Amino acid sequence: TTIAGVVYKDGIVLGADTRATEGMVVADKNCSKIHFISPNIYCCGAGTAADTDMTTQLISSNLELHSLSTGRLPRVVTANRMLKQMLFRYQGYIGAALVLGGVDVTGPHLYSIYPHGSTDKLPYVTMGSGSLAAMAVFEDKFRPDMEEEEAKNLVSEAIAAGIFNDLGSGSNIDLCVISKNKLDFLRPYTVPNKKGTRLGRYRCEKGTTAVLTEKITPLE
Amino acid sequence: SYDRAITVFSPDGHLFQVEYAQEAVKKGSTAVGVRGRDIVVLGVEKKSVAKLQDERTVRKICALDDNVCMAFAGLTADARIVINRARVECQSHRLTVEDPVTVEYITRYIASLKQRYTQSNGRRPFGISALIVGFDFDGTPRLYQTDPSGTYHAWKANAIGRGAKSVREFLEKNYTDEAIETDDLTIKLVIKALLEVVQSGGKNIELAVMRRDQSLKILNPEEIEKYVAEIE
Amino acid sequence: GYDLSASTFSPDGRVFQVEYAMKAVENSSTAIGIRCKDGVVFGVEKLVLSKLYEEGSNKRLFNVDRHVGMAVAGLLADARSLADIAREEASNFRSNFGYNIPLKHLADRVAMYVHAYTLYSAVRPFGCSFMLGSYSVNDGAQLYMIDPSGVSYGYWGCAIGKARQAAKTEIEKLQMKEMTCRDIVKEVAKIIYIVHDEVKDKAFELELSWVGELTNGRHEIVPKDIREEAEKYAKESLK
Amino acid sequence: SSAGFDRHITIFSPEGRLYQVEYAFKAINQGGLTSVAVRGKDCAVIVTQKKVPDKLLDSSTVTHLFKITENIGCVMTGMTADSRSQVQRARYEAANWKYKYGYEIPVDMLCKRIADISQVYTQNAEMRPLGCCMILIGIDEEQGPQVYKCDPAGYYCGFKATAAGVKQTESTSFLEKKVKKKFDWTFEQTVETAITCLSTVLSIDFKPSEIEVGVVTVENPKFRILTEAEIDAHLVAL
Amino acid sequence: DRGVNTFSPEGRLFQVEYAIEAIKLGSTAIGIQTSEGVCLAVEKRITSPLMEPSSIEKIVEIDAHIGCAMSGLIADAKTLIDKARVETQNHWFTYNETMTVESVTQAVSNLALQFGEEDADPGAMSRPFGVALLFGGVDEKGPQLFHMDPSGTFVQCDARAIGSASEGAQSSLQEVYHKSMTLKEAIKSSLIILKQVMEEKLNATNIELATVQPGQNFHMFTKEELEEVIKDI
Amino acid sequence: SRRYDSRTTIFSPEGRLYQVEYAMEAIGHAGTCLGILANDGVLLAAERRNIHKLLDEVFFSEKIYKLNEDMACSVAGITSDANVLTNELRLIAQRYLLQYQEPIPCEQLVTALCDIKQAYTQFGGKRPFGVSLLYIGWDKHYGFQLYQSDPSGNYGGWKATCIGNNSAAAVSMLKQDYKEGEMTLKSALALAIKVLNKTMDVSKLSAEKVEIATLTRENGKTVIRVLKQKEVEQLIKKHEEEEAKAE
Amino acid sequence: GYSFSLTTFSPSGKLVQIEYALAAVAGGAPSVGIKAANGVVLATEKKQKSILYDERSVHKVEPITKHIGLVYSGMGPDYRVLVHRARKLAQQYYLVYQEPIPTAQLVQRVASVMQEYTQSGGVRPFGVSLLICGWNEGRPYLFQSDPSGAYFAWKATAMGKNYVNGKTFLEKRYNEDLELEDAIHTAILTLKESFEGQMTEDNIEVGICNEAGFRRLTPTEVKDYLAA
Amino acid sequence: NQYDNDVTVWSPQGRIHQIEYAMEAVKQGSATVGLKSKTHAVLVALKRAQSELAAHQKKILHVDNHIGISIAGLTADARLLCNFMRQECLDSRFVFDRPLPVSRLVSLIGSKTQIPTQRYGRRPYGVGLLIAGYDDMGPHIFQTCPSANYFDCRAMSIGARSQSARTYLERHMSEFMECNLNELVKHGLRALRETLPAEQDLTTKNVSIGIVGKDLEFTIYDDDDVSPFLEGL
Repeated sequence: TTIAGVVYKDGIVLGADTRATEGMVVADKNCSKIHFISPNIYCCGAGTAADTDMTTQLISSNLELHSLSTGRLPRVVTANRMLKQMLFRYQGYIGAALVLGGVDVTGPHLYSIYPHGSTDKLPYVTMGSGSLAAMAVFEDKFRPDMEEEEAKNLVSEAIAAGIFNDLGSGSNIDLCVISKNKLDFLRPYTVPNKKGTRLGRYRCEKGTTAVLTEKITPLE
Repeated sequence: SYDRAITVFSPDGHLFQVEYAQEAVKKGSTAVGVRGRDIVVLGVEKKSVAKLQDERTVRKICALDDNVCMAFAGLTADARIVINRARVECQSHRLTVEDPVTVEYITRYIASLKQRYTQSNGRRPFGISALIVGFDFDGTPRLYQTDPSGTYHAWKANAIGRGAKSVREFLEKNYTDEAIETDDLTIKLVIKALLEVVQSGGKNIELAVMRRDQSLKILNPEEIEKYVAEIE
Repeated sequence: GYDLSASTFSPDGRVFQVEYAMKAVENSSTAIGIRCKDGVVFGVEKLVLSKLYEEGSNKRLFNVDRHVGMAVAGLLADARSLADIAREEASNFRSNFGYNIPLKHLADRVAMYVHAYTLYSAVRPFGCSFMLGSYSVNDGAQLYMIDPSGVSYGYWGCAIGKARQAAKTEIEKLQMKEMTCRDIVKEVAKIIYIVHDEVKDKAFELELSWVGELTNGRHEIVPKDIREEAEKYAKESLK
Repeated sequence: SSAGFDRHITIFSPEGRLYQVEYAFKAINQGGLTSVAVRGKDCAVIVTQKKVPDKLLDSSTVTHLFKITENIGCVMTGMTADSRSQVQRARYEAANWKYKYGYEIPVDMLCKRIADISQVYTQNAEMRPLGCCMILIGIDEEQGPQVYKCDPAGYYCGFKATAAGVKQTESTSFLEKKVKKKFDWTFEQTVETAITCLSTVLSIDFKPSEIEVGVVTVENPKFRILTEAEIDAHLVAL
Repeated sequence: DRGVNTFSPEGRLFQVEYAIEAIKLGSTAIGIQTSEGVCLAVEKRITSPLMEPSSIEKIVEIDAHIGCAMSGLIADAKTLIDKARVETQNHWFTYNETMTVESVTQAVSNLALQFGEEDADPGAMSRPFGVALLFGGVDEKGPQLFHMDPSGTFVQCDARAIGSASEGAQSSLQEVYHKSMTLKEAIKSSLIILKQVMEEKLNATNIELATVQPGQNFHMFTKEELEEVIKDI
Repeated sequence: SRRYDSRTTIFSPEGRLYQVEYAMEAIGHAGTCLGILANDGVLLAAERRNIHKLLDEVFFSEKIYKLNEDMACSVAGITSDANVLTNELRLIAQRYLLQYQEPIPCEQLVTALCDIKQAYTQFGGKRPFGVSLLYIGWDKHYGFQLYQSDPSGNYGGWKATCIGNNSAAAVSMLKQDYKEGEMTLKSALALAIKVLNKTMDVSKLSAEKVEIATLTRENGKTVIRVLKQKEVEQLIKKHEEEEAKAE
Repeated sequence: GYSFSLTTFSPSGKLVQIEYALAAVAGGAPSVGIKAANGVVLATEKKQKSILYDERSVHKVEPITKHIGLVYSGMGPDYRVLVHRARKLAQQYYLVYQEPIPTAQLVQRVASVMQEYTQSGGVRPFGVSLLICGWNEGRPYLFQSDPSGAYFAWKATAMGKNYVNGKTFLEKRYNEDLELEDAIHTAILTLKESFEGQMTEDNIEVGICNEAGFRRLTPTEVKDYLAA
Repeated sequence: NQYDNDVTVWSPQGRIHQIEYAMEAVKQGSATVGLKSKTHAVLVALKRAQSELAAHQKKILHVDNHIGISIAGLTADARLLCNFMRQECLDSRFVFDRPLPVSRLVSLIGSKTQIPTQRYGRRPYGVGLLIAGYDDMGPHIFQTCPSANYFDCRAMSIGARSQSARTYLERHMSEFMECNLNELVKHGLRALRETLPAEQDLTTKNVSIGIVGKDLEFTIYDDDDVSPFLEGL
């Protein structure tokens, strides 16, 4: 798992892999590591997927009461102090590693939320098993106040750098773009490699399988 | 939790909720039973049927366990809670003692429950009165009446519900040692006491006799009428 | 039946149980205090019911903390109730922040506890009224009152007892803010003796205490040497 | 009419008027005071009467203007016992916002949680509705000046020119007359407008000692009380 | 109309004033304290002949050397007798000695007047005990006899008459009682007073006797030995 | 505070409960519902008290409130109190499925409820339930069953009975027209309207004011299907033809 | 807290307390919804006795969820209790099933909360009659929840003052073939019956629920509908 | 009408009617008295005679070695409040691990009596108490009102006809400073004789006298041990 994000001029960018592996064997190539918090703010995830999943919806419904009662847009730092407050209660049992980003009335903000509750504020952060190789790319070509297309080229270069290196990431690249007004989310942004075409034919003819009993129940 | 004073003392020392609880069971059905020799006979009166009712759910006579079988009169609701509780305690003595309950040990628990709800806060007293029959390890017949005040007494014969004092007058006169010796006369004594209150004729009662061997089996209405033509 | 409840407000929007409890002070003996430059002087006129009482009994002067004393009026039953309650926030505030509690702070804590009992009908509202005072470098002389409803006001002077509006008449003209602690003692007892009732009431005991620079901010009872100067001055002014 | 326990506790009247809520409306009249506030464009002002009947009173410790948060003050009219109760509460409500939710609470969300506590009184006979009315002012990053009021009935409905106390009825006639001129006298001099209200209906013209004024501005977002000398600066203008 | 705790202008506690009035409607019981032992005789007041008298015992065994006697409402009595049986064993729980009769009634009287309708206990008495109790036993200090007040007042009584016949019987006990009376002399003298106040005919059926001696534990007299005293009267 | 307590759990000087007495007056003014026990199955009926046209029905039924796969109910009384009773039965009937994994017998389900219905008539100082309802269902042993639960918690088996308004005269007319053992699924449907015509003020029913649900077993499984308005209207016309021939 | 019920049965046996609860809704702000083919239109009367009041804060029509919103007739603070409850009962659905909640489901949960305060003591019933609307399964939903907690499915109903006379005009002119645009017109005409004054863009708050979800109309957009 | 039946209702005069009804129960009952001298403090308790056969009463309980108490009015809350002091004095040897000063004991009892007065459904303790104790400051005599108010007296009498007993205390009070062991009880006996009816007399049977002092621990004296102390009559 490799997740990363940067802060450009008019907004931020989030990115994640699609690869979810159980142990040493790949499980889901369609998995979405990027989740929806609020219309203006989304969040990434790594570590334990199920822990990040439920934790995402626990804080998401809390911001639903916020945005509906306040009638205004939620803030990045708002949800940031909820995560470290809930993770501090569990003293590190939850292995959820989250990356929160969005654009509020203040501006673009990007945070890095550790399982123990440690939160930092950075223009760019990398989490997951490939956070190392992904950080090396941001330590190089990162420039302050870049453009929109310049960020999508830098991020996707960092995720693919980890995909080609880390074993726990790949099969597709997912990105998200959040500006002050427009919003762009492309699940299938870039596919680094595709499955090869099968040469032979493994299809078996009908009747080659021995069937003992058979039952058919009609329905409406 | 609801905490209030329900049953409180009054002038002369009377308890209203305890006295008013008796007014409910005195207006119910008439239940009569007699302690015999080798057999105990107990029966209750049914208000009406009119062919539209299931005779199984209207049964007042129930079975707490194999040996002990209890019936009730008056308000039916409260009795449902006691029967559900007592049947659990029938196993509790069988649990520890590894012997079946007596008529007294099941009555003390039922008497202890009625005591607690005539005293403790927030609970209304039971408006029910029951007649408990059963045999001991030696097969000795025993009858212990339960009172809504929480006490209990023993009786050879007695009645509860409407006309409980009128039936008791009929039981004191006709009770003899020859009636408890003959199973027929023992059954016939209870039927004659129940027919005194009923002026409508026919069979309004559900009669069940509980012996030793092959314990209790509720008598069919044809078997009940079999003894009606003899006493008629 | 508006009176019976704690809860109710009468068609005029008035809480009777607090007003019925407020009359507990008007039926109680006079206890007054004066706020001077270097501190605040406390005093109590203690009604003597019988001579069999040991000298110093039914003490109406409570010591809340090193810098804070207490002079209680009304029913002594509820007075001792808030006594130990005042010792709670006293031991609390210092267990957390580590300071001698400022009188403004403590005046807020005990005001909420008194008002907490006026909201509910399940408890009787406190009708007693007690006086608190403190002297410190930053705050200086501080004298506050706790009403039976939980209202806290700042006061340069205090008139409490069977005679309240009549006791402040002589308190109206003082100019004690030009005077220091040890000179207030003569003014305190002078007001206490003139407001005493010689018809219904018979004998009383004078108990005085103050906090100042001579005491280094400590609450202690006035010694008998200065105490006897009262009768040597105020009693002579009675003629 | 009153049938049974209608008048004694909180239950539906035959007209469903909730008599206990109506009895709380007259609880503010026990103080016999009046409080008015009017919000401007870049500023907000609160002008209310501070009555000192006894010369032994300490004018610094007796006030209706308390500091709630950095950007929000308050003024309350009613029983002082009921007044001081909301003080710690509104502080508990605002500090829970700054810790859990993690930033400065608006006047809208600060006055909305107060009505959530006050509505508990109307539905419970164990606890009485408080007869205090809160009036808060604050500067918002978007809506600017925010003036919201919480009554005993539990209405958080926001106002523009605010009135409270015994004169809350007749004092609106002075404020409702302002619907002609722009934005109900919205200036930097709005401090003078609220002072005219109290002096108009009561026909007093308080001295500098009898007036207490909290002010929040865009230049000074913090709640601040003006000294009696600074009050005379506006009083000499008239 | 009133709470569980209310004092009148006397400040009795109403509920107890009404609880004592319930004892005056109960059966008559008279104990006697002599140098040899303590005898207890209680009238069963059998209503109808079909009732089995052997099932009703108002004199029950508490400890080996300590018995019990009850009067008035039996419903509340069946509790304390189960409580006192624990308290006697609670003394065996620590001191490994026969519990003194003084501490028995002393400990049982503690539960008296424990009640309330507000936040007192998820369950507990809504009314005080309307039962009068006479406890007796032989300890190292000799035989003793105690009485319990619904208000919790315990007092040592040489001869005490309780029940519906309590009025006028206490005056008769002062004349017949002496300090030289033996156990058998107190027995016969007790039934004579009981025979007068009883509306029915006193016999070995409806009467219940029990004796406690320093050399003999708690024991009851069956219908045989009961008739022996009846024949002598 | 005892001053404001209405004392719902106190006994009357005659030994009754004032809240339970007035609970029967509630259902007395509510809608009329009846049921019939037959050999082929069991049915019900209901008189809808809402004749307004703009009223819709979202999820097939109104007062039916299907209890489980093996049975449903019919309620007459306050709809509110009737809503919680269905919420409680659906839990207990599924608590049967947990603890048992069989179809729940109708006798066991009504037990666990009427025992809970009695608690409010006993302790808690709360008003009792004002809903007297019915049950249609089927079990392994005694087969199809019909029960009537009073607000006090005293229930009993009924072959034919009625609840709600005009239940007195209803049940009196059911004694004459009922036959033991000869009741089928069809003939029992045609007899139900005869009582519904005399109870309701109007002469004929539009089949909108009434709803009839059938409960039977087919292919080793019980099937609960509410009769469609067309199936009801066609069955009402069959009763209309019998009224013309009888006169 | 008093455990005993503050509401008991009459000798008549109609509950008294909720019977007087209808007198509170009869004096509240009227709200008239209409169920159309493609959606639902909601318009209520927001009255302010003086210009001093601020109408940019209080909303009688507030969003419950994305696809569900609520309008009321009755007491203000009693309605505030339901808003926080109705939104939290939906989070019990959202945190679990991860889908939109049906209106038939959300109203039945509110129906249980209505009763808890009618029966249990120490708490009074609600004096608010809710009207909840949502869009699910491609079908419009319009419901009304009485203070007693009995949910009634309606198409076009009337609350507030003269709710009996409000059904008159609704029963007169009402078509199921109408669409979202046509239903907005008749929604204003019902409130236009007797306004006891002059309605403006600030005297009415309109909202709609359809495939696009639930939202409210700005006072400028309502002015276009106020031309008739 | 509706004032007297509730504990927390404030009278229109500003007092607690329930306290007024709580004190009347203490004012009506058995009479007790106590005194204090320089190095010693002695109390005398009268045991009211209900009948010649039964023992009169028990008016005195042993709290600790240096502290003892006499009770009045109801016995129930008497032993209740006694059980408090039983545990509190043991807590003094637990926490402080020294003799508990009597000045602190009156403060703990006052905190226990004020709780039921301020809450609904709780009656005030209707038991007046008289405490005798000794510490490094000398002996003390403390009176416990049924109200939460705490008293400190040189002498006092709680019971019927306490006015005549206090009148005797207004005379010899000055002489109570210097007394020996014989003169202590000498004033106490004749003080109790003022409360006795004109047709009765003070004997050894009806008197119970506790004595606590510097070198004398608190000990209860029965009819046998009071023989040398009554020779001065």
